[PDB]
Order: sequence, then C-alpha cells, then structure tokens
Amino acid sequence: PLEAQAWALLEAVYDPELGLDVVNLGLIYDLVVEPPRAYVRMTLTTPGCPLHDSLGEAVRQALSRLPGVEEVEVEVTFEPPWTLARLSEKA
Amino acid sequence: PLEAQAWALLEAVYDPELGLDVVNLGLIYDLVVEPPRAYVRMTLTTPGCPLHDSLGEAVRQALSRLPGVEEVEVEVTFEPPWTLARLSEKA
Repeated sequence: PLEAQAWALLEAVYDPELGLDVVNLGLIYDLVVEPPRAYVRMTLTTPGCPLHDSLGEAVRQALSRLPGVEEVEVEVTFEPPWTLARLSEKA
Repeated sequence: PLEAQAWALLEAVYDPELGLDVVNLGLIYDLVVEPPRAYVRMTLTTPGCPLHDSLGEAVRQALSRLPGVEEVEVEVTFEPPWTLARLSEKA
C-alpha cells in the first residue's frame, strides 16, 4: 500500500532541467518502503555531483511524507548511467 | 517549444556508417535547450575518439539553428556504450 503511495509522491517530484517528474524520467532505480525505513537508489540526468543535490533532497522530502517512515536513505548513483532511453511512454 | 524544434533538427542529422539520423539511431542521450544555452550528451556507434568528430560537429551545427541559442555544448561519451538495441522502432 505504501509502495503505491510512494510512487505517487515521487511522480510529483519534478526535475527542472527536463520539466518532467523523476519517475517518468526514469531516474528512480530502486525503491523499498519498509517502515520505519524507506530506501531509494536514483540517478541524475547529467554526470557529476552537484554542489547541492536538490533533486535528491526533493525525493527524500517526498518519501518522508509517508506515514511511519522515520528514516529515508537516498543513494545517488551513476551506475548505470542515465540516458533518455529511460523515459516512460508517457514522458 | 524549442525542445520539439531541436528534435526535428537532430532528426535531420545523419550518420554515414549507418545511413540513419542520430535520433532514430539512439545516439542522443540527453538534450536540454534553455536559451541562451543548449546542451546535448551523445555517443558514437563505435568505440574510440575519431581524429575529427564530424558527427558531433554536425549535431552542434544543427542545434545552433535554434533561435536564441548562443552557446551549444556537445558532450560525447561512451557511458553507456551504444549498441543497435538503441535503434527506434522506425529505424
């Protein structure tokens, strides 16, 4: 139940450079919600670590909206590296 | 607006070895058009850096045709490495 709610929350988190949400952009690589923990592995649309990972922060915030989730681990990785081929049909 | 125009321009940029355009070939990994800047991350069909990156140059030229784009950054990468699995249905 929380898994579906989690996806809806992420679908509302938008990436400024592409004007699309992180889910339809294909940036979410793994998502596990098991109270009191939530884990998400995601990537960014361009290589390199930004000075402020605001997108990762937005994803963390969204997941924290879930009831009973006291710890949200957001791991940002470039493996595998992202490309537009990961866009969903809707995107 | 410019995003759709950008794609059309790239769809007219052809790769000699395969006889197909860079878009349907799946060589474009990321595309961001935000005047006065345009950024594109792409790859080539074979490993290695060529003496003259003619295809990369053709992509840069195509994007420069967009109104208000005074700077076009074309990044050529091999991550992830390209294969024919990236061809579009049309291709």
